[PDB]
Amino acid sequence: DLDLDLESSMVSFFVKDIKVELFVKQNEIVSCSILDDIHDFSQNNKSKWEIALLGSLDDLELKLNHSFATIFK
Amino acid sequence: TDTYNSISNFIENELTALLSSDDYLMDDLAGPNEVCRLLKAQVIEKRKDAMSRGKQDLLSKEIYDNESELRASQSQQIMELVGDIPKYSLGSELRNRVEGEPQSTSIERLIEDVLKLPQMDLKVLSEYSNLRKDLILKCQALQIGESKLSDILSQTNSINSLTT
Amino acid sequence: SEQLLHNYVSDSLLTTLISFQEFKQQLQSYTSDEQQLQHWYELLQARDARVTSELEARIKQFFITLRSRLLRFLESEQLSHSLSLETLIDALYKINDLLQ
Repeated sequence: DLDLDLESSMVSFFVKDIKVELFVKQNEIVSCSILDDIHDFSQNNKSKWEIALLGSLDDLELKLNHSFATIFK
Repeated sequence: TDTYNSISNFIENELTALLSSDDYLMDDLAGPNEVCRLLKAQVIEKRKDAMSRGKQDLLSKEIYDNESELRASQSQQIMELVGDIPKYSLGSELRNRVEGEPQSTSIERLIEDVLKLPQMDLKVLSEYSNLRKDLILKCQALQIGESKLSDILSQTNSINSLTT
Repeated sequence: SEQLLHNYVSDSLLTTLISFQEFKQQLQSYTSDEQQLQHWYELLQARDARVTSELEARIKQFFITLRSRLLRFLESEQLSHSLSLETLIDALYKINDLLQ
């Protein structure tokens, strides 16, 4: 479940169990964050995922499947 | 810190009470009865208005004033000294790094952040100067990367339309 | 500063405002032996001198302690409001990694 304002700029939703929030100025995603602490996580892995998630809005669907399928393999 | 409690202990009991008790005890030990038990009946009559609490509270006040000018002067001599220029003239993401836990990393900040970073014992000077050089060079490489990728995407659309 | 405390303790001492004359006239009604009363007065000079030098010792020690604690608090404030270059360089390394 996700929350949207009248302009759909702020958003926050759970992919599997972690809070990920996005800020979009326009169609391109300009910011990423991960707001959950699973007790197996390293800070290096945090940076390499948000940077990847940065990009357009249309490739978010393919990237969410690609990035979050490697974690549970 | 409340230095007033410590100073009040020093001038209330450590200084005045000690001298009063020592005077009484030692002059009593000097003996016989009459000489010491009378010679102190005229010390009250001529040291009066010197142990009133209000004016020795003022004594702490004027020692506080002396503290005021000495503290003013040595306050300056320590606080014109600045090691590195203060917080108000630096990048926001730079606080996000130095204080840690940024929770959000992007490219837009860091691009303009390194653009507006000013160049400045030769150890850190040289390494910081060349590292700032390297990073501004890297970000301008990134934006020319936008140039290349955008051109390639448009041309790919052209060639794909022809071939399809 | 220190001289203020010197003046205050000298005012609150016993060795100047108590003179030999009034001492003699106040004692003479009970004991009339001049020599041992002179001895007792001489004892009353020495104790005042020792206690006042001791008072100067305390005031010097307390002044040094005040300088120390005050300077350390002001230094802590300055360090809190000051920036370090090495932490900045460490951050620049991470920025380089992200850009790479």
